[PDB]
Order: sequence, then structure tokens, then C-alpha cells
Amino acid sequence: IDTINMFLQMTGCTDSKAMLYLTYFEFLITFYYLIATYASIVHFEQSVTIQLFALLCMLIECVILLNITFRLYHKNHIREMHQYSRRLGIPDSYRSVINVITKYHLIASNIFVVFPLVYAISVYIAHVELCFINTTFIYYVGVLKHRLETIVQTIGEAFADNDEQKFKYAIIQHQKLLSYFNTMKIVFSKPILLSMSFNAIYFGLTTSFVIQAIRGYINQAILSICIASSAAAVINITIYTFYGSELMDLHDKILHVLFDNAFFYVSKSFKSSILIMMTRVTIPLKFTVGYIFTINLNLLLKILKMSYTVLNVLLSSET
Amino acid sequence: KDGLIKDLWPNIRLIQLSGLFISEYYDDYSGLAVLFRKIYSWITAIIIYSQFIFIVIFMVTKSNDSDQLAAGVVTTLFFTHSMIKFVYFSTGTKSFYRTLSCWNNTSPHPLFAESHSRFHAKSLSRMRQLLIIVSIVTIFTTISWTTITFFGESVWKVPDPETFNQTMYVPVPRLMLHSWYPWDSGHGLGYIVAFVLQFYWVFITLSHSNLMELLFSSFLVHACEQLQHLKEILNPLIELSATLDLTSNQEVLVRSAIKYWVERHKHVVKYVSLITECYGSALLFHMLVSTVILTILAYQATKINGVNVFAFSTIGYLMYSFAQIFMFCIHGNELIEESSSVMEAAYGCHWYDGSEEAKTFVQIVCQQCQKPLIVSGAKFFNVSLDLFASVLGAVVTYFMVLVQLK
Amino acid sequence: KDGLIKDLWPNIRLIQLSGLFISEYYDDYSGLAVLFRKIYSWITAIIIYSQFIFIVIFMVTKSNDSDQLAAGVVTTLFFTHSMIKFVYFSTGTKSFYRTLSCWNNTSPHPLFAESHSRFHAKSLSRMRQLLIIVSIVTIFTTISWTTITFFGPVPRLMLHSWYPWDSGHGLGYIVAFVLQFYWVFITLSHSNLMELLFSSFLVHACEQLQHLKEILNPLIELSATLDLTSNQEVLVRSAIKYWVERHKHVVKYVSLITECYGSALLFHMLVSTVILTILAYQATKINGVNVFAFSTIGYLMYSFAQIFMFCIHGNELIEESSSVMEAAYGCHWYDGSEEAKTFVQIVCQQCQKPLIVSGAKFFNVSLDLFASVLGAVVTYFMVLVQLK
Amino acid sequence: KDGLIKDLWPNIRLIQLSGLFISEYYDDYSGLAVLFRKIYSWITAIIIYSQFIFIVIFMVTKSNDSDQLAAGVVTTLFFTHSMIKFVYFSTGTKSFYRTLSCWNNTSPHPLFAESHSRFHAKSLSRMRQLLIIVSIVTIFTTISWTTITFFGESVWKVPDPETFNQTMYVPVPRLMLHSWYPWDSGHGLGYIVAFVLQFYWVFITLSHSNLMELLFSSFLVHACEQLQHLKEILNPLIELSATLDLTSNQEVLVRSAIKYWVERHKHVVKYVSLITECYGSALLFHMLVSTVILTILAYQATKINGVNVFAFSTIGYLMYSFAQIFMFCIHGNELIEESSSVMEAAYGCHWYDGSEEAKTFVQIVCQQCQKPLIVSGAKFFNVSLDLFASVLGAVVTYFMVLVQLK
Ligand SMILES: CCCCCCCCCCCCCCCCCC(=O)OC[C@H](COP(=O)([O-])OCC[N+](C)(C)C)OC(=O)CCCCCCCCCCCCCCCCC
Ligand SMILES: CCCCCCCCCCCCCCCCCC(=O)OC[C@H](COP(=O)([O-])OCC[N+](C)(C)C)OC(=O)CCCCCCCCCCCCCCCCC
Ligand SMILES: CCCCCCCCCCCCCCCCCC(=O)OC[C@H](COP(=O)([O-])OCC[N+](C)(C)C)OC(=O)CCCCCCCCCCCCCCCCC
Ligand SMILES: CCCCCCCCCCCCCCCCCC(=O)OC[C@H](COP(=O)([O-])OCC[N+](C)(C)C)OC(=O)CCCCCCCCCCCCCCCCC
Ligand SMILES: CCCCCCCCCCCCCCCCCC(=O)OC[C@H](COP(=O)([O-])OCC[N+](C)(C)C)OC(=O)CCCCCCCCCCCCCCCCC
Ligand SMILES: CCCCCCCCCCCCCCCCCC(=O)OC[C@H](COP(=O)([O-])OCC[N+](C)(C)C)OC(=O)CCCCCCCCCCCCCCCCC
Repeated sequence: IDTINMFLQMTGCTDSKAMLYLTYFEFLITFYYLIATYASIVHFEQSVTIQLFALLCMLIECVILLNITFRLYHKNHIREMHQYSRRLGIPDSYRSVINVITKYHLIASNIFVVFPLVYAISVYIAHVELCFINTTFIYYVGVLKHRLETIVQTIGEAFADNDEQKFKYAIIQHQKLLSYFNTMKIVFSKPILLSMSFNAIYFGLTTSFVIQAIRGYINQAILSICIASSAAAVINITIYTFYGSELMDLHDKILHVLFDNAFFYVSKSFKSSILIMMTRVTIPLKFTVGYIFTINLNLLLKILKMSYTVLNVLLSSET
Repeated sequence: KDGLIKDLWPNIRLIQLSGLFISEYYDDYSGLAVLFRKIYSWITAIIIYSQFIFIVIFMVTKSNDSDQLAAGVVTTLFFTHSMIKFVYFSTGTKSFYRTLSCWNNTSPHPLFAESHSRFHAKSLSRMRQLLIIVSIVTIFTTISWTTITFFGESVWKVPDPETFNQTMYVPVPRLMLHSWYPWDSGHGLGYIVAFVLQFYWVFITLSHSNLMELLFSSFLVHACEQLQHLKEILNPLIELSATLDLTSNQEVLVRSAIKYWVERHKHVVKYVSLITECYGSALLFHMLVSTVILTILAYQATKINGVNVFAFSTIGYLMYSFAQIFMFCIHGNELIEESSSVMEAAYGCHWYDGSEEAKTFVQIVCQQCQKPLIVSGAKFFNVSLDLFASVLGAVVTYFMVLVQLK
Repeated sequence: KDGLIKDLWPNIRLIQLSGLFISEYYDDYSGLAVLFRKIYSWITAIIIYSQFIFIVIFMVTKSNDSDQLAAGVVTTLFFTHSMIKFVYFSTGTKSFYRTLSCWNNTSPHPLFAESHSRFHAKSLSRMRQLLIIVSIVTIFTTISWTTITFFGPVPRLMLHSWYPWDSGHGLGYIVAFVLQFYWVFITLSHSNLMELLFSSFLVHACEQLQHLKEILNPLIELSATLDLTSNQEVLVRSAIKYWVERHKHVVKYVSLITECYGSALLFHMLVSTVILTILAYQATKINGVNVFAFSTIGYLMYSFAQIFMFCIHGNELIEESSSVMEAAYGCHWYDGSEEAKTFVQIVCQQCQKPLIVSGAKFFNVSLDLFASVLGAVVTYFMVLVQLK
Repeated sequence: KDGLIKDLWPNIRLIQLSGLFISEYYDDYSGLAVLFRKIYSWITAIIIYSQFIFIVIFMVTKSNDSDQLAAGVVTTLFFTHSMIKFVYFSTGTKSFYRTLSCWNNTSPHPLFAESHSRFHAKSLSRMRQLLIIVSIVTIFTTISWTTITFFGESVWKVPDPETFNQTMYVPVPRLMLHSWYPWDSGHGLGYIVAFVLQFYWVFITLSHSNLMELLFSSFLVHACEQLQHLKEILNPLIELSATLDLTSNQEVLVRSAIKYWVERHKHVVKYVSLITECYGSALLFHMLVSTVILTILAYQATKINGVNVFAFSTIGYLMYSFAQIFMFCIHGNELIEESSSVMEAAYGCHWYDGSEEAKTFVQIVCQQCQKPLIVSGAKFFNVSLDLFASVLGAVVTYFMVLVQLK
């Protein structure tokens, strides 16, 4: 909750009033930089190394502008989803991974700051929201996993006393978990698409800039951006894919814990509920966004295969 | 007219007035009227096919360079969509009649009549909005095609008869389509007649090629709205079966409501099957032509440069060819999603505190409504947004490959 | 002979008279007739293998150019389909026998006799139509292979083969002519007959499942409790049990089909991939209409037709086998009793698994696979054109 | 030593004697024997990694042409498979012990003891067949590697210090693998010790990789045989509950048999999950290395001319990589299909001619065994024949594109 409370405070679910306007104040500072950068090549005269660096700057600030209100859009959804998540925590492994991510992002940000204030304004604001969406997703997937574990434990307890009331409670818990998963899909459908497109376009930009690098046009130039932003894109897309694929194995636990010998001693009303929930949980929890994208390691492998094919084609054409 | 016919009356009237080979849904079934309508439709078909034959004639007899050949093939394949759809609706009216007659005597249950009426109104609104969008797009396309003729120099590359490998730019009449004519079209009455004929041909062919897709999209929209209504009434349907402090009246009411829900879902499934049967070969032919269209258009965009008539032509052709695919791809994907979500809607109700009949009904619904209803295109591919995404990715990859190899 | 044997009687007759190694379905079992049959089959096989090694040796000892080598390889790969099919049917005859004998003693229920007879008649009509189509296509291509060789010092034989004796002048020319005619006819007939048998196998199961779907509707109307007795419940139980046996028989028959013609399909696809790739390479050097262009177009058309003929039927079976749950929903299960409801639930659970024919587990034989092959070949052809 | 440990005893003994870091399944637990085993394993690891580092440094410091660089990279990536597998089993013995201890106290019901014994014998036969095939392949590969180096001109391309852009072929000692050595490996005692060290290193690395792959295949084979036994005993399991002309003894017997079946299926599912957890990362790393190996090999195959040492070496590398992939792909596909067929086997029983308990058991079995059991490597992909087919197709199409462009 070190940064989950930060989610809450900049989103507005808490008593923070000026901090909410401070979030919108961040939307204006980037807006100042975005319009100024867009006017560089339009009016100002500069060399090739400037606009391309400005293009990386404006593309980065485009993400910054396309993340603040982009995340503030689902204010009520995030509030309700946090309220559901307040009851039960998250696994210790998820706590460790979010701690590691938030420690790395803060430390890695300072590397570029002191690498060589006028330009450092946007350096720190970029890194915080890069970790921000990479921590919210893991926290709110971990709470879902913990609730799934609680549901499995409740079902296992229900298969010891033939308790209709306990099984009804477990079914209600499963329905609430499904509703929360739908809410999570609604919340995260858009930022995941933004991150995936960002990854694709920066992969293309970096591979073109890397093949046109050794020639020497980029001495003390965009290479720092093409390293840092590409690394951030890679880590966020990897986190998203991994924790969207972890949700594909949540229903298997229920599907395997429902198959119990006690099912042959219940009173013919327990059996119908068992069979109905088995039918429901046969299909795993699929994280479908954009009507075409299934967020998982298979999607990550597809992206990697596309990148590898592009690299192979470019290398074959060059040689 | 009641049911889907009254639901789609503007579409039916538009296709009737266009000149397509449709015979039913009349009110003046007399010999003279049927003779006049048959004569008008045959004249329209003859005019359209003669103009198309002239267009393809001005593709091999006057095109020498590869660029001119590509432009001619692009135009011919662009109008091949309308050419195929015209004959398909000419020789396939029975499937359309069967599809339109599926919802003939269906009547909502008295308990869920209000919900059915609300979803019917929503379906009407969606259908009208889609028709308005289609009409606006067709009108804008025709207007732009008419306008762009006068923004360029009508010069055709022709080899010099005196030299060996030298060409000039012979003047050509300013016409919307490069077509050959038995009579001269350089100036005067011939020029005006040719321009009028080409304008009418473009408008009517676009009207047919858009009306077919509009009909398919309207069918899918109605199916989706019916499925949404079925999902919506499931919670009150199950709550009817609660054992709160079962009488014979309650039991018979629950049985009747379950029967009505099952009959409506079976009607939806059969309607989607009829949609697949009626619009399989159309989608197959459309995609087969559009594959070549997009390949040649990507090749043309490879040589694009600056802003000019050629750039605008390539951009417009690409945009229209992608929009035509997307128009039915989005509706196929929406139908797949709405058919797959019925299981979640059924499982998300208060069925645990219900009767054994309600639990059995929920179990059977969860069992069947597991794999989504798919409008397969001639059982070759699955019409959804996956197909459109794959097409866009393939086109972008081909464009990148060409721009790298050139 | 009755059942599947009688249904496939003309195709079986063609197989046993075409020289393929068949030991059953003969009503003249003596101590010598088997000997004449064996010697005739052996002579057919030896002349076929002799012609194959002759064309192979001519290709390997008379090709100096890449185009000539490609054409020779095209001919060899076009005939190797029948080459492998002959040995496949000669060796794995037990799987074919088991698939034929799967439907050997089945007896229809008294209530569904008319439906079973109608669907059996429809299956027979489809089988005869497919046989007619295959025979017509084989005859047409056989006559085409000889009408093309006259439109070309190399003798005008339709096959460029090597022989121990001269084939330029004399009776050797006509004897090579007739031998090559017979070889082409026999090889094409074998290759088409195997696919004919597989397609008949794929259509019989589809007809049986359509019959099951049709009889599902009155199955629960019998059990409807509208104004059961002991006799009614006994009849419903017997009819449900018969339906379950019929579905199990269909599933086992499809499994037998898959086990029977999986490796042969895999080998056919493996050869088809290479010949299609080489044909796509060959089609780039087109110089208008001529003998070479006609030959390339014919090879491509036959290669596509051979795969598509069974791909469409496999896809039809896959698409139709999933409709049994639709029929189970169609029949008014809400009017049935608890036993009927449980049977419907179990049937739906089973039917949520489409009957899929697998080519030795590597791929699913369907129009999806046909479209994948078409796309790969077209993409390769386009890439070759762009690079050239 | 009973159960899967006794089942895999030859493989366990080979792993113990092969220098891999293992600590359990020993009968000499003494303060001296364990120390000697630790020193032996440490010496083996040190020698292996020293030889690998020598290969890497030679490849880095003595590669001038792209062909030489490609050959060195192919060899280094070929042996990084064994490097990764060794370092993976060294630090991951706990998961392997957990997987091996799953079938610890399992016992079969008296009714199905004959079927259990028959399928146990079948599993033993399959495991012994797999071990024999693995040993034969490894020994043959080592022998071929030893023979091939004697069948060519041992010369290395070097640039000319006398001229600007000229080169020659300098004599190089005839070794099993090209590598750097601190001592004088040119001839004599240094040459023979280098050759024997190379032979031992190649044999031991191939053994280290093949033992792990055979262990995974044996795990999958045992799971498949257990699933086969469960499928087979279904006929007597459901026949026992038949109501044909129930007594208390028969009822308790069928209940006990049903409990045994449920426990056995749960055990099999947990065992498959344990296999997936234990041997997923290794498969992912193997595929990551193998895709690059196959890309470079497809590039190198386009340079094959006639029949010679280079062509034979490239063919051998490709064959070994494809065999390594196929070895686990086939077993993954077998497990997938043989777990998916359980529903068909259960439905094919005489479940109608049985009690309501039998009907419910069949219903729940069909409901549960609908999703096939899948072994996945770190959730990146599903280990099956589809992965092997995709890899083969990608390699073939890359080779075709390269040979057509070149
Ligand atoms: C290529 C240039 C991209 C430049 C990007 C720079 C920023 C430009 C701003 C627009 C770009 C997109 C921003 C995020 C999306 C904003 C709109 C939105 O939320 O749309 C949601 C919508 C869908 O809404 P949804 O998913 O929120 O709704 C789902 C919820 N139900 C079902 C209930 C309705 O998606 C789209 O409109 C599609 C996005 C298309 C554009 C992005 C495609 C990225 C592809 C990258 C390459 C991938 C390669 C591998 C692919 C493997 C599989 C094929
Ligand atoms: C999914 C879309 C992704 C796009 C790529 C997909 C792969 C390609 C699939 C379609 C096949 C393409 C066939 C050739 C067209 C492209 C030619 C090209 O690139 O060069 C432009 C060529 C010329 O360009 P060029 O590449 O020769 O370059 C020379 C240019 N100069 C001389 C200026 C240097 O265009 C033409 O020649 C005009 C068109 C030729 C006539 C085409 C008639 C089509 C007949 C259809 C027969 C059946 C086809 C079935 C298709 C469906 C199969 C699934
Ligand atoms: C709210 C929901 C509804 C809204 C969303 C859906 C709206 C519909 C979307 C598609 C509408 C398409 C309308 C135009 C179709 C015209 C087709 C046609 O025939 O055109 C060829 C024709 C010409 O074809 P021609 O050249 O063969 O005809 C001329 C003939 N001679 C040579 C003899 C004179 O017209 C055009 O060229 C079109 C001109 C206008 C094109 C405007 C395109 C947009 C502006 C540029 C692109 C900017 C964004 C993209 C950036 C780059 C991306 C790659
Ligand atoms: C209801 C079902 C209806 C459909 C079923 C019936 C139709 C089946 C269609 C497939 C038929 C396949 C068999 C016939 C072909 C013979 C195959 C064969 O062996 O040929 C090689 C043989 C010759 O092989 P050869 O070359 O080895 O023999 C001569 C050898 N030398 C030269 C050395 C002596 O015959 C041919 O060449 C036949 C070619 C006939 C082509 C006639 C049509 C040409 C134009 C077609 C369309 C052109 C492209 C149009 C666009 C693309 C298509 C839409
Ligand atoms: C040809 C490409 C370059 C050479 C090959 C590169 C592949 C990786 C080589 C490094 C060795 C990795 C294994 C050694 C250590 C294994 C220890 C272990 O248990 O690991 C599993 C554990 C996970 O544990 P677990 O919970 O999965 O359990 C493992 C199972 N037991 C318990 C039995 C051990 O950690 C890892 O996932 C590995 C972390 C270190 C990874 C090494 C760094 C390199 C990563 C790849 C770099 C290249 C990526 C390219 C991507 C595509 C780009 C376009
Ligand atoms: C029921 C199931 C039954 C079993 C079915 C499955 C069977 C097994 C399937 C896989 C087969 C694997 C076979 C071994 C693969 C070896 C892989 C390998 O490491 O290869 C690379 C190495 C060699 O590649 P290299 O390049 O690393 O070695 C060169 C070393 N330097 C550079 C120092 C010179 O192995 C080989 O030697 C492979 C050669 C092919 C094997 C052919 C057998 C004959 C060998 C002697 C040839 C002698 C003639 C040569 C000259 C001719 C006259 C000029």
C-alpha cells in the first residue's frame, strides 16, 4: 500500500483535495512541454539530432499526456475495485515484486538525471507513472488471486459437512470475484492497449535507429532515449503479459478442487450446484482487450516473434 | 408488414428502388406493374454490365505501362465487388426471404414484453443510425469521385509511333472513369452522355455494394439485440423460480417462461445459421477480391510521393477497401462477444436459491451457450475483428517489405 | 455382402479390379484363382515400379538445366502420390478392412427405420455422385495428357522416360506409347480411388449423425409427460439407449477413419507441399499461352483439387458434428423426465467436442488447412515475383 | 526405493554417476563418501565450464570471416544447451525430488490390480526403450564427431600481415572442437591431452543434456500410462454399479472403487502440474537457444555445395536440434490427446445401464475431463506437436526465402 495509497490519493478516492488538483496540475506541465516541443520543428530551426530527440520527447510526453486523464477516466470504477480489494490483502510474493519494481524505478530514474533542471522537469514525472501502472496491475491481480484462494478454501471446507449455506456463500464469493474481474478488465483494457502500441512503435523506432547507429550519426544523441524508454516499455509489457497470464490458471484450482469423493454423498441439491459451477469454471479467466488481444505470455511471444522476424528481414536485406 | 420486414422497411425500399432483382414485398401485384419493374431492373443491369465491360476493355487495349495496368486493375477489382453482389442478390433472393421471414409470428411473453419492446426500440435506433451512416458514406464517396476528376491533367502515356522507346502524354477527355466507348467522347453531346452514364454507374454500383453490407449488418444487429434481451430477462426469469414463503401456478408459470426463453434462444441460433447460409459466398468473394485490391494498393502506395491526385486516389481506395471489411467485421465480432457472454449472464444470477427445474435450466444453458455463435464466411474463415486485424497486419507488413526492398 | 460393404460395392469392385492388393470381398475362393489374382497384382506392381525407376533414371541422367530438372522433379512428385498410395493400401490393408467392417451388423431401431433408410439412400446418392465426378476427372486428365504431347530429337511421349530399347522408331515407339498410357491410367486411378474411399468414409458418418439429429426430436416427444406408464418408460429407455449406441458407433467409426488414413494423409500433404512450392517457382517463367503454361496450370489445378476434395469433406464433418447439441436443445427437453434431462446433459457435454479428423496428430484436415496451404503457396509465388 | 524412484532407477543412477549435482537416493551416507561425491561433482563442473569458456574465448578472439564466426556461434550455442541444463538441475533438485516422490504410497484397488500391473509393465517397457534410444543416439553422435574431424583439411583462415587485404590457410591442430588452450596444443603430449579432454567433455555434455530430456520424457510416459489405466478401468467401474438382476457389500465396493478412481485422477492432475512447474523454465531456455541455433543453421545451409564435411556437419547439427525438439514435443502431444480422450472413453461406457450414482459419476467425469491436460513451458507455449510443426515450418520458409534471395 506504499504506492496503492498513492493511486488512491492522486485518483481522488481519499480525502486528498489539493492533491487531486495537483494531478491535473501535472497534466498541464506536460501539456506545456508537449506544445513547446511540437513547435520546435514547425518554427524553430534546428539540426537533425534535435527534432528526432524532440520526437522522442514529444512521443514520451504524448504517453504522459495520454496517461493522466487516461487513468482518471475510470475514477468510480477504480474506487469500487479498491473498495472490494480493501478486505483481503495480496500474496507476499506480489508484495515483494511490487517493492522490487518501485525500488528499481526510483533508482533507475536518478541514473539519467545525473547522467550528464530545465529539462529535468519531465524526467522524474515520466518514471513515476511508468512504475505506477506496473504496480497497480500487480497489486489488483494479487488481491484477486488471494480471493480465489479464499474461495477454494471455502469450497474445500464445504466438502466436509455437506453445508448448503457454506456452498452458497462460496458461490456468492465466486460471483463477486467474477464481477470484480469484469471491472478490472474495463479499467485496464485501455492502458494495456496503450502500452502495447507504445512497445511496438518504440521497437520499430529503436531497430531503425539501431541499424542506422554504427555509421556515427548518433554520437551523444538519442541512444540514451532509445535505451531507457525501450527498457521501460519492455518491462511494463512483460509485467502486463505475465500477470495477465497468471489469471489463466485461477479457474483450474476450482475445477480441480470441485472433483471430490464427497460429491457422491450429498443430497442432490449440492450436486446441481457443483456441476453448474464446474461448467462455469471449465473456461479459464481470459483477459481479452481490444476485441482481439489476449494478454498473456503467448501474446508476449507473438510480439517477440514479430520483432525477431523484422530483425531477420532487415539483416538479410542489409547483407 | 410485421416483424423483421417492418424492422428493415427503409432498407427494403432502398434496394427495391435501386434496381436489384427483388420481386416480393409489393402492394401492386399486377401485370403492367410487374412488367414495368422487370423492364426497369433489366435495363439497369444491362447498363451496369455494359459500362463494366467498357471499363475492363479500357484495361488491355490501351494500357501499356505497369502503372497504368495497376490503375486499371485496381478500378476493375474495386467495382468487381458490386458486380458480384448484384448477381448474388439476383440469383439468391430465396435465402434473403427465408432470413427475413424467421421472425414472423414470434410474440413476447406478457411478463417480459416491456423488456422486449425496449430492446426492439434500441434495435430500430441502431438500424436507422447504420443506414444513415451508409447513405452518407456512399454520397460522400460519389461526390469526391466526381470532384477529383477536374483536379488533374487528363494525359495518358502513349509510345511515340516515330521513335522506338519514347512516349508522350496524349490528351484524354476529362472523365471519372477511363473507359472505351463505341462513340466518340472527346466533346459535346457524347461527352455529356458519357459523364452522365459514368456518374450514374458509380453511384448505383456503390449503392448496391453498400446496401448488401448494410443488410448483413442490420441482420447481425437484430440478432445481437435479441441475445441482449435474452441475457437481460434471465435474472427475473430465475427469480420467478425462488422458493420464498411451490404452488401449481408458480410451477406452470416458471415452466412457460423457461419454454419461451428456450424457444427464443433456438430462434436466435437458427437465425444466425440462416445468416451464415445466406452470406457465406458473398463474404468469401468479397475477401478474395479485396486481397488482390489491397496488395495492388500497397504496391501503389509504395511509390506514393508528396500530395497530388495519385496520392489522394491511393489513399481513398485504401480507406474504402478497409472500411468495407471493417463494417461487417465489427458486427461479427460483436455477435461473437454477445453470444459468448450469455454463459456469464446466466451464471451471474441468483440461481442457487432456486428450484431444481431452474437449476437444470441454468445448467443446460451454461452447457450449450459455451461456444460463441459465429458467422463463418463460406465456412472458410470466421468473421470477427480477428480477420480485420490480420488483414491490416498483412497489408502493413507487405508495405514495409516493399518500401525496404525498393 | 450387406451394410458398408454393399454401400461401397462399386468402389470396392474398382479397387479389386484395379490391381491393388485385396484379399477379401471375393466369392470365388479357390486354390488357384488366388494365384491368378496374385500374379496379376504382382505384374501390375512390377511394371509400375519399372516405369517409376525409368522416369527417375531419365531425370537424373538427362537433366542439364535447372528448368528441365524442375520439370522432371514435378513429374516424379506428381506420380509419387500414387506410388506411396499403392504400397500404403498393399501393406496397411488391415486398417481398411476394420474400417469397412465397423458397420457390418448394425440393426436400426423399429421406430427410426424410415429416417435411417432415407439417410442411407442420401449417403448412397452422394457416394455415387462422388464416384462419377472422380471417374470423369480421371478420364479427362488421362486424355489431356495425350492431347498435350502432340502440341510440342526427343520422342513425343507424354512421359520422358528411359528404356533399355530404343523409343525413336519401330514397334518400340508404339509399345512405349501404350505402356505409358496404361501406367498413367493405373496410377491416376489408384490415387483418385484412395481419395474416393476416404471421402465416402467421411460422408457416411455425416449422414449417420444427421439421422441422429433428426431422430433426436421425437425422442423426447415420446417421453413428454403431457396428458409416464411402465410401457412408455420402457420404450423411452430403449430408444435413448439405442441413440447412445448409435452415437458411440459414429464416434468409433470416425476414430477408425482417423487411424486408417492419417499417415497416408500426412505423406500426401508432405509431397503436396514440395510439389506446390516447385510449381509456384515454375509459374514465374510464363511466356503467354503455350504447352508449358498449359502443363503448369494443369499440374496446379490437379494438385489443388486433390487436397480440396477431402479438405472440404473434413471441414463439413467438423462443422456438422457440433450441431448434435443444437438438436438436443431443439427437442423439448423441458417436456421430458429426469432421466431424459440427465441424458440430454450428458449428450451436450459429450457433443462439446467436435469430431475432428487428424493427419497423424500434426494438423486438422479442414478448409482451414486448405486456406493455410493456399495462403502459403500464394505468398511464396508473390515473393518470387517480387524478388524476380 | 519404491514407486517412481524404482521406476526411474537406471536414469537416476546415470545422473548420479554423470557428475550432476545430486544428493538423494544413495546407500552410502557417510561423512567421507558424500565429501568425495561433492569433490567429484565440483571437478566435473569446473572442467565443463573451463572447456566452454575456452571455446567462447577462441570464438571471440580468432574469428575473422562471417562464416567462421557463424560456425563458432553455432557450436557455442549448441553446447550452451548442456551448460544451461547442468546449471538448472544443479540448483533445482528440490522440484525433481517433489515430482519423483508424488507416486510414493500409491496402491491399487484389488479389483483393478491386474490392469495396474499391466500398465506398469508397459510403462517400464516404454521407459527402457527411451533410455536405450537416448544412449544409442548419444554414443553415435560422439563417434561421428570423433570421426568427422579426421576427414578434412585442418586449416584456419588468417589475414596476411605482409599484404593489405590477402589471407591464407594456416595449419591448425586437429582437435574435436576449435578452442583456446593455455598450454602448447600444437603437437605431442599437449595434443593428446587436449584431444582426450575434448572427447570427455563432448560425451559428458551430451549425456548431461540427454539424461534431463529422457527424465522429462519418462515423467510424461508415466503420466500417459496412468491415464490409460484410468481410461481402461472405467468399463468395470461402471459395470459394478449396474442394477441388473443393490446389496450393501456391492454398494460399498462400488463406492470404494469410485473413491479410488477420483483419488487417482487427482493424483495424475497434481503430477502433471508438478511436471509443468519443475520442467518449464528449462524448456523455455531450450527453445530460446534452439530458435537462434536453427536460424543460423538455416543461413548456413544455403552455402552447401555438393557433399563434403561442411554439408555433413550442417546436416548433423540440424538433425540433432530437430530430434531434441521432437523428443519432448511428441510426448507433450501424446499427453494432451490422451488426457482429452478420457471424456470420450467415459461416454463410451454403458452408463445408461447403471444406477443414478453411476450416471452422476459419468456426468461429473465428462464435465471435468473436458479441458485436456497440458504441459507448458513457463506458460509461453503448449508443449505439443503443433510447436514442432511451427518451428519446422518457420525454419523451412526462412531457408527458402534466403536461398531465393541469394
Ligand atoms: C502504430 C502507431 C500507434 C501510435 C500510438 C501513439 C498514441 C496514439 C493514440 C492512439 C493509439 C492507441 C492508444 C490506446 C487506445 C485508445 C483507445 C482505446 O481504449 O481503444 C479500446 C478499443 C476497444 O475498447 P476496449 O477494449 O476498452 O473495450 C472492451 C470492453 N468491451 C468488450 C466490454 C466493450 O480498442 C481499439 O479501438 C483498438 C485499438 C487499435 C489501436 C492500437 C493497436 C496496437 C497494436 C500494436 C501492435 C501489436 C502487435 C502484436 C499483435 C498480436 C495480436 C494481433
Ligand atoms: C492480405 C493482404 C496482404 C497483401 C499481400 C498478400 C499476399 C498476396 C496475395 C494476393 C496475390 C497477389 C497477386 C499479384 C498482385 C501483386 C503484384 C505486385 O506486387 O506487383 C504490381 C504489378 C506491377 O508491379 P511490379 O512489382 O511488377 O513492379 C514493376 C513496376 N515498374 C515496372 C514500374 C518498375 O502490378 C501489375 O502488374 C498490375 C496487376 C496485374 C494483374 C493482376 C490480376 C489478378 C488476377 C487474380 C487471379 C487470382 C488471384 C487470387 C487471389 C486470392 C488468393 C488468396
Ligand atoms: C461516427 C461513426 C462513423 C464514422 C466512421 C466511419 C466513416 C467512414 C470511413 C471511410 C470513408 C471513406 C470515404 C472516402 C472513400 C473514397 C474512395 C475512392 O473512390 O477514392 C478514390 C477516388 C479517386 O479515384 P481515381 O483516381 O481512380 O478516380 C479519378 C479518375 N481519373 C484519374 C480519370 C480522374 O477519390 C479519391 O481520391 C478520394 C479523395 C478524398 C480522400 C480523403 C482521404 C482522407 C484524407 C487523407 C488521409 C488522412 C488520414 C490518413 C493518414 C494516412 C494513413 C495511411
Ligand atoms: C460440383 C463439383 C464441380 C467441380 C469438380 C470438377 C472440376 C475439377 C477441377 C480440377 C480438375 C483437375 C484435373 C484436370 C487437370 C489435368 C491435370 C494434369 O495432369 O495436367 C497436366 C497434363 C500434362 O502434364 P505434362 O506436361 O506432364 O504432360 C506432357 C509432358 N510432356 C510435355 C513432356 C510431353 O495436362 C495438362 O497440361 C492439362 C492442362 C489443362 C488446362 C485447361 C485450362 C487452362 C486454363 C485454366 C484457368 C487459367 C487461370 C485462371 C485463373 C485461376 C483459376 C481461377
Ligand atoms: C542465443 C541467445 C543467447 C544465449 C541464451 C540466453 C538464454 C538464457 C541464458 C542464461 C542462463 C539461464 C539459466 C541459468 C539459471 C537457471 C536458474 C533457474 O532456476 O532459472 C529459472 C528461475 C525461475 O524459477 P521457477 O520458479 O521458474 O523454477 C525453476 C525450476 N527449479 C525450481 C527446478 C529450478 O529463474 C529464471 O527464470 C531465470 C533468471 C535468470 C535468467 C538468465 C538471464 C538471461 C535471460 C535471457 C536473456 C535473453 C533474452 C532474449 C529474449 C528475446 C529478445 C528479442
Ligand atoms: C524407433 C525410433 C528409432 C530412432 C529414430 C530417431 C533416430 C535419431 C534421430 C536423430 C539422429 C542424429 C544423428 C547424429 C547427429 C549428430 C549431430 C552433431 O553433433 O553433428 C555435428 C558433428 C560434426 O559437426 P562439427 O562441425 O561440429 O564438426 C567439425 C569439427 N571440426 C570443426 C573440428 C572439424 O557431428 C557429425 O560428425 C555429424 C555428421 C553427420 C553424421 C553422418 C554419419 C557419418 C559420419 C562420418 C562421415 C564420414 C564422411 C565425411 C566425408 C566424406 C568424404 C569427403
